[PDB]
Amino acid sequence: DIVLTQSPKSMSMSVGERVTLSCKASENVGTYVSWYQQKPEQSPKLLIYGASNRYTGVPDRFTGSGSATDFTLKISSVQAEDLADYHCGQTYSYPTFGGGTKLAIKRADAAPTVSIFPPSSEQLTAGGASVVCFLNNFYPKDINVKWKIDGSERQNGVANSWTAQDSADSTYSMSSTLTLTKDEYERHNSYTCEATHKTSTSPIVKSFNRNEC
Amino acid sequence: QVALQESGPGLVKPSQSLSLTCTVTGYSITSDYAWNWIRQFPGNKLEWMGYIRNGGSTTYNPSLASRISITRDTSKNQFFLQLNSVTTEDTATYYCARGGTGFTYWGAGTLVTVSAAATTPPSVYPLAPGSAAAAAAMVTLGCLVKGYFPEPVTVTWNSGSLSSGVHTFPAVLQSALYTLSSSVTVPSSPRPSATVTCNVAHPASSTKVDKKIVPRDC
Amino acid sequence: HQLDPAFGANSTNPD
Repeated sequence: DIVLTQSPKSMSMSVGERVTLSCKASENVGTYVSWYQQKPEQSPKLLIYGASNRYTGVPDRFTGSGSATDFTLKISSVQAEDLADYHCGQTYSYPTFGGGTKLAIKRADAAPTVSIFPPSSEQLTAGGASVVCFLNNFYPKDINVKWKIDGSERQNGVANSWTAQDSADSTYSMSSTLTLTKDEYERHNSYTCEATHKTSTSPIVKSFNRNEC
Repeated sequence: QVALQESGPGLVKPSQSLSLTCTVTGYSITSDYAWNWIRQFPGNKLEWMGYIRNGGSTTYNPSLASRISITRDTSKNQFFLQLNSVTTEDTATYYCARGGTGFTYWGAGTLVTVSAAATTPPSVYPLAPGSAAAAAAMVTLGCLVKGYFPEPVTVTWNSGSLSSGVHTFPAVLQSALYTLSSSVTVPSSPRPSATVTCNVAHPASSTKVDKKIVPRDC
Repeated sequence: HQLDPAFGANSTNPD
């Protein structure tokens, strides 16, 4: 059932660079291959149809060649705005899509900006208690956050979430949330969050003591 | 121009039958073109489910062919999708789209969740800093929207005035429900004078909350 | 030709 295959599952690229993705058909699809662009929380957008034809409003920096089986897509100069997943699909037999190539932008190192928040008053009354901690605007994506209530490491109850790249500056932002029962929160003192990024020889550690008004 | 817009159930139990509805504006669905239903699973994966042709013929995906039915209402200018025996693997976000020279006009896409769970509104908690009158000339306030089912929720800051210095983090499922948070950064000057407020909306439950960020004691 | 096979009663994977 005509399988299509996109190559670089993912790529990092500077600006002005020459990108080149690749899509492959399993059995001759002719020239009925089209490229779509999917940005964060947006519907795909047609880019090239007919294997070689650009659409409307689609900037020149996007061009496609290819025929029966081997298809490709180029970007003369990658711009910050060119951040998104790129799919392809054949419209010959039954429409089947590729696997999508997620393309991210290569910027320079940037250390996160951490900020830990104490669990809100009402939430305690509500029974629970969450210590939040934001790691904002850093790069590269690789970061390791470690919670330590009263010196000891807590790996149970933590929930991490990250954001998609860019944000007009091509950086990321993580968030860790340690969730305890009130009692337990009420029988400990220092609540520290310890991010260990590569733009820092030692780790950045924010903290707060359950005893300071 | 062509403006597709799908609507319908958000969360439905298993073994049940799903039923979306795509309504199109600015082109009769009876004069030329293929009218499709495409679904996007969590992450990256797209799956063309099938289409209703101009004449009103149908071509389904050889795999969902035994379970789906795509019919239309030529007078209301809407075609509808019907997915029977919904397994939990079927949860994804659905789109209706125009098809001629590739897929051209896609709809906003409505997310559908197949869970045995129940709709539970969110608990929104305000995250204020505890340490004097901030740190530097920049203050980061935040907001924790926890325990709600199902996705999604929409958060904004001060009705949209605070449009920059905002970060909304993807939800993660905590057992049978989700948790989301969102930070916002502003200068220390318009922090306690001006008043900032996170406003959350959990459509599926019709709950709309406006929580305020008050400075913690001191 | 423009990508009209899968639609106008035309192509469809064999078997």
